[PDB]
Formats: sequence, C-alpha cells, structure tokens
Amino acid sequence: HNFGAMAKEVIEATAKAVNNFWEGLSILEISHRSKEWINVMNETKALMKEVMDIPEGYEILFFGGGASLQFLMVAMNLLNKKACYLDTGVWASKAIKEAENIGEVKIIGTSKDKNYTYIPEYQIPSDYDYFHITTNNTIYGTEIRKDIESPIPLVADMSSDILSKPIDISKYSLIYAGAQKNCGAAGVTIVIIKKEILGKVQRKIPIILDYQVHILNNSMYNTPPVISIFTVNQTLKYIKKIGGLKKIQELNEEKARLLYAEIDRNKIFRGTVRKKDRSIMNVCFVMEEQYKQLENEFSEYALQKGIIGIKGHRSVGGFRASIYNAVTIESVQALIKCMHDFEQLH
Amino acid sequence: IHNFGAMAKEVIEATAKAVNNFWEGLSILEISHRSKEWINVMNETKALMKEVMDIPEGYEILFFGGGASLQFLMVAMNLLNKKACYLDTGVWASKAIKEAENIGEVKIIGTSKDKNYTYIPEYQIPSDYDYFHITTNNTIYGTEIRKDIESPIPLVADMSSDILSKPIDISKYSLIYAGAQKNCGAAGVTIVIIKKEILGKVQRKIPIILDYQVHILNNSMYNTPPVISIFTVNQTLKYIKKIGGLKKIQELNEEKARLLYAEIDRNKIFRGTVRKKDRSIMNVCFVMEEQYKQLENEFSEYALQKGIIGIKGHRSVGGFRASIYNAVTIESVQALIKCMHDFEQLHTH
Ligand SMILES: Cc1ncc(COP(=O)(O)O)c(C=O)c1O
Ligand SMILES: Cc1ncc(COP(=O)(O)O)c(C=O)c1O
Ligand SMILES: [Cl-]
Ligand SMILES: [Cl-]
Repeated sequence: HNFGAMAKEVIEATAKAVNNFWEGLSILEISHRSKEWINVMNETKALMKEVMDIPEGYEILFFGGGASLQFLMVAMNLLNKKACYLDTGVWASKAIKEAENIGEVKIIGTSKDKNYTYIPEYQIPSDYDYFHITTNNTIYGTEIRKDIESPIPLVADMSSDILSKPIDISKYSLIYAGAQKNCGAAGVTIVIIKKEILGKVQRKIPIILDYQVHILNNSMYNTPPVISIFTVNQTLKYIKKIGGLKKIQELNEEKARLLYAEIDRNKIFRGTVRKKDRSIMNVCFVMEEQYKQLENEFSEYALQKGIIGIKGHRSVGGFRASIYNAVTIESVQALIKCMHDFEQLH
Repeated sequence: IHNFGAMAKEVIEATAKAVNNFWEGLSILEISHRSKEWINVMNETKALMKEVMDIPEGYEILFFGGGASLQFLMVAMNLLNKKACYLDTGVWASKAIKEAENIGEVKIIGTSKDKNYTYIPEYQIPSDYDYFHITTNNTIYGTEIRKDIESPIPLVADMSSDILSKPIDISKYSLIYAGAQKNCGAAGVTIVIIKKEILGKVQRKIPIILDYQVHILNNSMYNTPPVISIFTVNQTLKYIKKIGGLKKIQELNEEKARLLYAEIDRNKIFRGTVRKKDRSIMNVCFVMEEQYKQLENEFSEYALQKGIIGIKGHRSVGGFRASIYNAVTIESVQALIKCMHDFEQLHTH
C-alpha cells in the first residue's frame, strides 16, 4: 500500500520522460553522447550544488552500481599506507572488509559488542590516509550526531541519509550514496568529492576505478545510468520546490518523533537503539520480552492493514520502519494506529 | 521521422506503464528489490533469456550495474591467473586489452590496427593461455566476426553491440557480456552469461564486489541491482519472442544491412570503409569518396534537414555510421538510402 514511496511528481515526470523526453524520442533511446543528455547531466550537477550547498573544489560524479562499488573505489583511490574506519553496522562492516582486501585498516571504534545498538567513542589518529564513517546505519537504526571535524580526510557513506537534511559539505573530503533510498531510483550512486585528495596513492588503479578518469570525463567516461540519473534530477527539483533540505528535515524529524513516542508509549513494543543515537530514517523496534511470541502475529496483522516492508533485516529481527523523505505523515500515522490497536487487543 | 536509435514501442509503453503502476498501485521505482514481486521478475528475465537465447545448463545469468567497461576489469580479475590472449579488432577491443594488461600478462594474438581496423585479422589461439577474449562486433569500425569460433581455451566475448541480433551457439563460449544500450535494453545495465565451472582458478585476491561468485551466490542481488533497466531487458525479451525469436530478428537485420550496403556500393558519393567479407550487419560504416571529400559536412546537414539523426561517425574514422539496431525499421533505412540517392551533386539520371 505505502512504505517505500517515492514522491508522485518524480514518478509522473519519469514516466513522461519515458514516453517523450525530447522531440518524440524516449529517454530510453536518446544517446548519452547527445547534447540533450549532457545538459541534463550538467543541470543535475548544478542542482545538487545548489540544493546541498556544495562549495568550490568538489566534483560531482554518477556511477552505475551501488555503494558497494564505492567501498572498493574509495580504498583504491585513497588508501596508500593505511586508513581508519568506524564500525557501526552491516554497511560499515562491509566497507571495512572491502578496504581490508586492499590494504591496512584500523578499526578505531565498534558497537558490534551490543548488536550495534549505539555509536561508539573514538579518537581519530592523525597519521592515517583517511577516516571512513557510515552516517546512518540502515539495518540497526543508529545515526551519528556529533559534528565531526576530522584532522584527516573524512569519507562518508550516506546511502541511507543523503538529502534528508542539510549538511556541512566542507567537513567531508568524499561523500557517496547508493541512491535507491531517498535521492533516486536503483541503478545510480552519487559521489561528491574534494578533488585535491586524489593522486596520492602509489598503487596502480584500474582505469574504470580511477576517480580522476571519471572527473575528467564528467561521469561519461563510459555509458552512465541515464534513467536513474534522471530520477535524481527530478528528486532534486521536488526538494527545491517544496522549500529545500531545511523543510525536508522538519517533516522527517516530526515523522520520527511521533513514531518513537508511539514505540515508547506502547507496552507491546520497545526501540532497540539507545535514545541518543536514534536514527531519523530507520526506526528499529522489537516486541517487549513479555510479548515476544506475538512477533509473527503482528507482521501478519500489519500486512492485513496494508502496511508493507517493515520487517527487520534478519540479524535484528523485529521491525524497522524506513521513513524516507517520500513516506508520508499519513503512512506513519496508520502504522502508529496499527500498533496502537494491536496493543489495545492484547 | 526516421530513427537510428529507436527502441521497440511495445517496450517503451510497457516500461512507462510499469513506472505508473507496477503492482498494487506501487511504481516500479518504489518497490523493494528484496520483495517477491521483484525476485519473480529477476527470475522470469533469467528464464526468458535462457529460452530466447537457448542457454544450456551450467551457465549463470547476472545483471550488473555500470557498463561493459566494468566487465573489462571483472573478466581479467576473475580469469587471468598467469596470462590471457586477446584479439585487437577496434576501440572496444583495445580498451578491454588495456584494462586486462593492468591486471596481468596479455598476448595480443592478432590486430587489424595496420589498416584502421577495416578487417578482422587471422590468429592462432595458443592452448596454454587462461582465456581468449574477442569483441564480436566492433562498433566504431563496422567489422564483425563470421568464422564459427571453436576455442581450445575458455572463450570470452564482448557482445555489447550485437547481443540479441541473431542466434548464437552459447556452448562455444565460457563468458559473454553486453552493456545493454544497443538492442537488448536501456542504459544502466550489463548482462553477463557465464559458464560457472571456469571460476575459482585464479591465485589473486578479488575484491568482493568484483567477484563473479559472490554475485552468482546472490542471484545478482548481492547488492541493489538496476531495477528499471532490468525491467526493460525483460520486455525486450518478451517482444523478441512475440515476433518469433532470434531467427526472425536476424533475417530482418540482414536485409536492412544488405540494402544499405548495396546503396553504399552503387552510389559514387560514398564508399564502405570495411572489407566486404567482414562487414558488420549492425554498424554500417561508409565515407565520402576522395573525389567528394569536401562534401562531408554538406551531407550531414542534408541528412539532418531530411530528418536523419545520429549517423555521424566516431572521430577516428570520420565519415558516417548507420547503427542498424533491431528496433531500427526498414523504413528508416530506406529514407537513408533515398537521402543518399539524392546525390544530385553529380547529375545522374
Ligand atoms: C548505508 C548503506 N550503505 C551501503 C548500502 C549498499 O548499497 P548498494 O546496494 O547500493 O551496494 C546500503 C543499501 O541499502 C545502505 O543502506
Ligand atoms: C563493443 C562495445 N564494448 C564496450 C562498450 C562500452 O560499454 P559501456 O559504455 O556500457 O561501458 C561499448 C559502448 O558502445 C561497445 O559498443
Ligand atoms: Cl547497518
Ligand atoms: Cl570498435
């Protein structure tokens, strides 16, 4: 019924563009070498600059594949001697592992000890090539709050929180996001990168994995993921129309605030995650121990009521409500009402 | 208007429909790739490709984001242990070779670089290399390979510009791949068809995201796949089946090329760049005769005024290139021919 929604303006625009993008030609059949497309590339780049307040010295790239390709690219392009990572979840852990296959990694802090229910403390050593974080840990519902000011280059996987709120881009040397959550449709990954960090690795880098080759060719070194890039272009237009990332944040903060209040009020349920590290985007909650056996009964009940895709990833069990930008206040209230009624029957 | 670029209309409409409402009011852009609705598409696309292409048992089908260039690297990382060999028949072939050389030892066993890749060289395949890589249709130069290739070592092939233009004997190949923006689908997806028993034989470490095994173990959803581009491949396969398979698709293409080459050869304004026996049926390259060399630009503008678009050659050849993908109609080819025939800069009657 409702739970991975994309804004409707963006769906309609995309469909329109499939029927007729330019002069009768479908967006699926135009050349990516044509000027019509190059213009979209550049406007999308200018839109992301505007909407996110990207300063000078940062390049914007679009890659096919996902955040996982970037786990590798980050390491191959910046890990010369050694790099450090914060282990806050499945995605953080998968980044760390890919990087370890390339060279030396120090894990400077982890919350693996308590099923990643919290964000650990850490001291950033000043002699590593870069420091990599995962800002929203999608599976465990933790996010990072502290304004991070790294003495070395700061790399961040924002797959699950890019375009949910404004950020200070200048604090980061490289930001990336698989784009299927907020931000766009499956098939594209965004990379925003402070060019001056490249060129400092003695290892050879394959051409297709070399950020410089991509920068020099404005992300069309080879065929880019046109339609997914288009959906990013529209999503940026909609965020601007509706008054920017300040506003997007307020609506999200609210949606999360209601849902966490319901979780905490309701005796059937409890949030898994420490209050202070609670993510605004992925809201994880399990059955109270007393009602543990009702877990499956409630899934079926939510499904009967038209709520879909709130099952947690396996490792945590319980539930996870992913409150992406395009999920409405109304879809959140119907969850709350489903949870409330579940409590009142028991 | 006549369109060198066209996608079949059934496929465009189906994709648009699926963007509005794929399943129970939800757009294909908003469903979960972890949902059963999507998994079913993944599998039906796989079963369709198996059916339509007659893929034997022991071959896996994978879908990758990115393009054929990512596969240049994956191929080498997954199969080049000691050394491999390549045939140099063009820009794409040369780019594959280069990426592979950055990984390990490559013997280039034949090249047509000597004559601006106007022909397909002879070669002897050495039996002690890990694999032999070819580019079956050389998109920029308009050559394709004809000989039925029977390799004594694993045969890898970049079919980006000819996949789904005709039936092939899949059993001859150990790995086939295709960036999919030319016949078979829309930009954002690359197909890989792979004989699984060739994997596992490399001493080098392979990054997880580049390891074909990890992908196969997860049915191409090790991570988020390119959903919409995969859907367009799913529809393209349905259309090919409806209209009677790859045998039919071939006849129509062979015809379209046959007409256009006859016109190129008949017309004194123009000449085909490529040796006759190696002529590609997909990418038709032709330049101005030397006598009419200065008319090159005048003719581009003339074609454009007449509604023909995107026939300009890649820089390295100049001249022209008519890409006669499956979805380009006989009628669009005739209007090119009629445009060419209106060479009254000569006064032929
Ligand atoms: C924070 C985070 N990082 C990385 C990924 C992996 O994304 P992809 O499927 O684009 O490789 C995801 C996917 O959900 C995610 O939420
Ligand atoms: C034969 C061949 N190989 C490789 C490529 C590169 O594919 P991609 O742009 O999908 O990297 C192309 C692009 O046309 C091609 O025609
Ligand atoms: Cl996670
Ligand atoms: Cl070529």
